[PDB]
Amino acid sequence: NLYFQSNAMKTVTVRDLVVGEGAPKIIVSLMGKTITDVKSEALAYREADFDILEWRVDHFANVTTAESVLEAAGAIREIITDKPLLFTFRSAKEGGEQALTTGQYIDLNRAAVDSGLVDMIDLELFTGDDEVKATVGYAHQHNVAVIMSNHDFHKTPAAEEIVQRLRKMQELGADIPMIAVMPQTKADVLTLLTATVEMQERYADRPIITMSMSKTGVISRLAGEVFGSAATFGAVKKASAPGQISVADLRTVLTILHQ
Amino acid sequence: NLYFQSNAMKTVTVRDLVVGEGAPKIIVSLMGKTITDVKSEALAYREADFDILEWRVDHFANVTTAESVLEAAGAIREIITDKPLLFTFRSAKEGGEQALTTGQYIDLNRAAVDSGLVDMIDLELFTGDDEVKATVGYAHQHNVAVIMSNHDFHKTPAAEEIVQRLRKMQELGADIPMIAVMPQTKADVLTLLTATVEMQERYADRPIITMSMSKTGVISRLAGEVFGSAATFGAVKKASAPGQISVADLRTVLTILHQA
Ligand SMILES: O=C(O)[C@]1(O)C[C@@H](O)[C@@H](O)[C@H](O)C1
Ligand SMILES: O=C(O)[C@]1(O)C[C@@H](O)[C@@H](O)[C@H](O)C1
Repeated sequence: NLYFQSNAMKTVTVRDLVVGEGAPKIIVSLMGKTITDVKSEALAYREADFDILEWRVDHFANVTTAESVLEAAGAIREIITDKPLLFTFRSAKEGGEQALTTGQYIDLNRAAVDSGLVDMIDLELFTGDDEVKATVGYAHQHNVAVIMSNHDFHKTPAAEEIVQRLRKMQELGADIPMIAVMPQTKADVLTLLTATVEMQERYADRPIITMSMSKTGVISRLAGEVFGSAATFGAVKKASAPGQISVADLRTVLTILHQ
Repeated sequence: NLYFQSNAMKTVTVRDLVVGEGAPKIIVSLMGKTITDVKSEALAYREADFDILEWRVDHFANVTTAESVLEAAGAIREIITDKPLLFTFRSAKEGGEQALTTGQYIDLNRAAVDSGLVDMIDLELFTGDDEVKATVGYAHQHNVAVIMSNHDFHKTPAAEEIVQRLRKMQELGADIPMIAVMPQTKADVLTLLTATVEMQERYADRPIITMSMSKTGVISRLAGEVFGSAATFGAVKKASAPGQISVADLRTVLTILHQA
């Protein structure tokens, strides 16, 4: 593996895909419980118009069996050969389906990095500063990029707190800081957009991904080009988080806004 | 004429079109210099998918000749018979093509109200409280609804000032307060949306229309359903203000956003 990054241009290039330039990139989540479910999903996804494939490993039943994880990743790579693969174990507390100890989670991500089968890994900021920082370094030594993430499924923190978290992710070495928050009011949606603008304009030297979840926050998933979110999640069959619209509708809006 | 308005439901119903309910309504602007132009545009516009037809009277060369204005309004009504017609003389300082004295402007709108050919008129807030309140009263006596408008083509005032102007329009009797501002930064676009939300949630007992102009503010023309702007302007072939996108693309996005 080998990816490129330009601090000056605020871009990260994985498999020829230039993140942080032009229209926002579409990410879709693959969720399969077993290895054949993963194969079936990968086959169905092959035709969808997305840019990055996220494997939601927390949906995989045999996540604690090293060989099963490798077989699943290999199966995805054999079916989806030309697009960046992002390895994401999303913890239950942050919107996921299972929970691992810190040691298991870190070991899991290290094994994914070692496999050479994934282009990117997701690391949750709140896992711990030292553990996260060591794992970012480890990923980079193997030419694997890192999307560092944080989520709040109940509320939207103040704009300044959102900005400080995104800056913290940069500090720890994240290639692409990412934050997802839940609006309780319309103003909360604007708060997330305000933080996106402030971060991207005054502190960022790389791409960032932000979103206000739920139907109320969907505009944050569409207006990335103007406000500064480099990527956005769409749904193929079903949503991996509240607020995502179909990949087809997402592409339609991104194209209309790019022109 | 006769239009309905429900303060409790925050709607205004003109020609069976319920403004303030469901997806935002699309307004397009007809901009002809002469009768030929006005007629040609009306015929072409008949093919477009829009809800309200705005006649930008400030683009009309014979705007000071009563009979010409009447002939043009009649021509538009003959062609577009199923959509509300909004009569708008936009002054040069607020983005228009001509300028009239206060007297000429008030007389122009009273004559438009008298004609029975237009469903709505646009009245600029900065025309003065006395003249504006009197003219709103006049339109209502004739069953003509009023969109009261304000524009700032150089900057975006603070949200608090934006809200103050929208509340003032409401106080003056405007059926639909409307404001258009120009962003100098990305934050300015969000400031306009902040004001929209605050007005619609805390003070409005009727629909409002808001927009942040330019390509930078285009999101304010698309997300009216979630933030609280009841209508949005699209372009048929030429934009009547910076930031408008094609009517076809506008409807496409509004529909996607309205989807359950
Ligand atoms: O689109 C979102 O809001 C997501 O929550 C973003 C990120 O957390 C992904 O890992 C999820 O699968 C979806
Ligand atoms: O879409 C706009 O920004 C407009 O300026 C809104 C309103 O002022 C109309 O009268 C114009 O024709 C267009």
